[PDB]
Amino acid sequence: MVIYGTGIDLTELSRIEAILAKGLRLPEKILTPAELAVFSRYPVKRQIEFMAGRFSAKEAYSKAYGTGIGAAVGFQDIEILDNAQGKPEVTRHPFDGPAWISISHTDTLVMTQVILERG
Amino acid sequence: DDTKATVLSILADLTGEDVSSNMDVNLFDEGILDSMGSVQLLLELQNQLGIEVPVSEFQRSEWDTPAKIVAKVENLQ
Ligand SMILES: *P(=O)(O)OCC(C)(C)[C@@H](O)C(=O)NCCC(=O)NCCS
Repeated sequence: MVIYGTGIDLTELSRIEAILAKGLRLPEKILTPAELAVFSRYPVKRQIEFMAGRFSAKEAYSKAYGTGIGAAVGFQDIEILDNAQGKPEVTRHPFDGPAWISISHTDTLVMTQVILERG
Repeated sequence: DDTKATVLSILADLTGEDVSSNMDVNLFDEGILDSMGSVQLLLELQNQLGIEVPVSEFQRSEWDTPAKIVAKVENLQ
């Protein structure tokens, strides 16, 4: 089994918050229905960080996948939901191989990393 | 068209500068548009023009200069 791709992303939470405060439909664009349902239950500070982390993770994934977000892989092709313990797993994605995701944040930043392997 | 002016105005807001006299600048390579901006570009096109661009029709390499973006938008309209 070998590495197929890697991707990391560092996202400013205030850029996400600004798009959300402008009333643009960023959540519907970036999140799957299941992710959107989670986002909807959260208070604003948590909504910003969740939204930023998903954007970040899916950008990071697309870089591992090789193409960036676009015709080869879109936001709606990747789904990331926390476990009941709070652990994020790539529950849906296009790559035929293990996908590894990790996310961490402060009050101002979110950072994600993805590795894809091919067997 | 009002469409081309609106596309160029959206880009100016996103990048922070007037790109109407610079229609072939590679926005991503010069660091004035990034990923996030490219998503905001899609949201603005739908909000301001009613042109929804699904992400399946978006490839950075084909949307990476103002001239290309105007051409892509002009057609869909
Ligand atoms: P997207 O990758 O176009 O967005 C760029 C970003 C400001 C949102 C940032 O968080 C990122 O991922 N930058 C990667 C581009 C880079 O670092 N280039 C230096 C190597 S050419």
